[PDB]
Amino acid sequence: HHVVRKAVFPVAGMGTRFLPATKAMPKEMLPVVDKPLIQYAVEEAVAAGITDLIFVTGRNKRAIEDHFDAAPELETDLEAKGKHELLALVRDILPAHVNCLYIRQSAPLGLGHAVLTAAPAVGNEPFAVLLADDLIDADTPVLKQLIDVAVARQGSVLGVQEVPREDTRKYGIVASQPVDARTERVTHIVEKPAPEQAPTTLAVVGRYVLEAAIFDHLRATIQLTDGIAALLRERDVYAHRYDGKRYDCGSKAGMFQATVALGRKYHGLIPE
Amino acid sequence: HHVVRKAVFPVAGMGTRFLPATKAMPKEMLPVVDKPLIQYAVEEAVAAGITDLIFVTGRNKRAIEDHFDAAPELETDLEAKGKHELLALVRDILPAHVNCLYIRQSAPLGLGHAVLTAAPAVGNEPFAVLLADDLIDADTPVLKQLIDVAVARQGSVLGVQEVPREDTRKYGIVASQPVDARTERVTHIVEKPAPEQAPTTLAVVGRYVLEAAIFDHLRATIQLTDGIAALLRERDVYAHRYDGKRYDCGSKAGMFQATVALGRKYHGLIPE
Ligand SMILES: O=c1ccn([C@@H]2O[C@H](COP(=O)(O)OP(=O)(O)OP(=O)(O)O)[C@@H](O)[C@H]2O)c(=O)[nH]1
Ligand SMILES: O=c1ccn([C@@H]2O[C@H](COP(=O)(O)OP(=O)(O)OP(=O)(O)O)[C@@H](O)[C@H]2O)c(=O)[nH]1
Ligand SMILES: [Mg+2]
Ligand SMILES: [Mg+2]
Ligand SMILES: [Mg+2]
Ligand SMILES: [Mg+2]
Repeated sequence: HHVVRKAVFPVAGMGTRFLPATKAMPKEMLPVVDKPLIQYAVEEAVAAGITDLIFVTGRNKRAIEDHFDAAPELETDLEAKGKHELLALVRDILPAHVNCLYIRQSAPLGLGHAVLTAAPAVGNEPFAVLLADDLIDADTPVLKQLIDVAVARQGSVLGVQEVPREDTRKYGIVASQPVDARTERVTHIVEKPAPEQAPTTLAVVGRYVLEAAIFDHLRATIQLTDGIAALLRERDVYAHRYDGKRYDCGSKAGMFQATVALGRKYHGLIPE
Repeated sequence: HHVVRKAVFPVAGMGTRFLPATKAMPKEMLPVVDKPLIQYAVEEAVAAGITDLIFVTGRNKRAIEDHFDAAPELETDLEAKGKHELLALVRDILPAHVNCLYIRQSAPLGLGHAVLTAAPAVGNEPFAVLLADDLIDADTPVLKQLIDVAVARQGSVLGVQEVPREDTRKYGIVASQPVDARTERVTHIVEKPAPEQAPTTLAVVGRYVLEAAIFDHLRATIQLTDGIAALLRERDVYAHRYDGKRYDCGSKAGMFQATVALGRKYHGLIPE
């Protein structure tokens, strides 16, 4: 009985691909229009049934915690001016059945180290990992799509998307074999292959459902990719081509396209 | 001998027109592409000859201070990975002839109270005021244009822009008389007039050069507009229609247009 109720948000990194905006502000707090990247990722997890949110964070990232906590002085200001609609955007941003906890990563030693850092809070359960700089706009939350596959197949699941072959140098690419239309069994993961040498055009994105067996593989490993490759030998790992549109907001170019696209879709904002 | 060397940046406000992005992050830190609003405003002041930067700030706004201070852990990370170009975006963001100081505003009691809060650091000098949510893209820094007028005429100067008459309800509008092509003498300021009743279509923007005489008028006043109206009786106040394009980034709509426009101009980013 596979139950995924915990989601890990690695948010301890330095955000260097987005300077100077991120000199003194977490990349995860940068807004797509009027909402931080981390809020979209959290809402997706909650919408997929996650109840326990685990942030692996750092000294200079208090804004992330403060964003999901009460802000009493602001809530007092809004009540005082009678702006009760705004009060609802701020108060109880998370529903009452969800809880958050935070863990300091010693140093920014990698995504793999960040995942390993969450092990005491996760225990032996399977768990989700979401990278907030991958903003996904989907009719059905992408993490829900991935969890459903992981439960049905009793294995780990990597969210993948089709990319142009000429761009494979930018991603981790799975070598995999189809099992059904959207789901493939992973046999290898290759970091940043040449286009002509890429085994598939399926790039790993920042959405994972992982069995707790991953933790031991990361202690011998610092790269989550290498941990996953080790796991492949013991346990089943699948890739799932999810339905949705990803924007890579780790850099200004994808952030900009997300701003334009969700600007139009959700806000009625159109380039003048 | 009129010398404007000090600029005041009111940055203590709650940013409520941009929630939830600003729940736990200052509005002034929100980026236009890859740079915070406050950095554009500061760069404009420095480019106009300002040497003394005065921030009127609040408890939850440490990111602003941290942005203009050294970030040693980040500078160590960038040197360690040999990324010396990025090191230049972060280290000495301000030239060596400029200095910053910070003053806590007791509570967010208004722009007029914020200006008055800076009085001990300003002394009897004329001084600039810039509101970072007014992002101005100009060939010649707008504050320089305003200072030049203030020195030449030995009076205070309000930056104004022509707005559509149907939008006058959104702004403070000067009643004024032309003295030369871009410069007018102010006789009244009317807050948010009906279009058919607006005295002109010249709206005050977030750029001021003010004589120290303003401070006494704000102690009897909490609205900078009312302080300026009092000053008009004693001293000369001019409005200057500056050359430049303003974006009102206090809200998502103008921020979005700034993102599109400066995205294209400075970053090569074009809506897909
Ligand atoms: O040591 C680390 C490294 C990375 N991460 C987290 O892994 C995710 C994916 O890592 P990214 O490479 O997308 O983000 P980054 O902040 O490390 O970016 P750069 O400086 O390299 O430009 C991000 O959400 C990051 O916060 C950690 O939590 N800890
Ligand atoms: O008490 C105050 C009020 C305003 N200000 C500063 O005055 C400038 C113009 O004030 P704005 O109205 O543009 O900003 P705000 O943050 O007050 O916004 P809302 O909550 O009303 O949406 C902003 O730069 C603000 O920081 C202060 O410094 N202190
Ligand atoms: Mg990284
Ligand atoms: Mg990334
Ligand atoms: Mg205000
Ligand atoms: Mg404003």
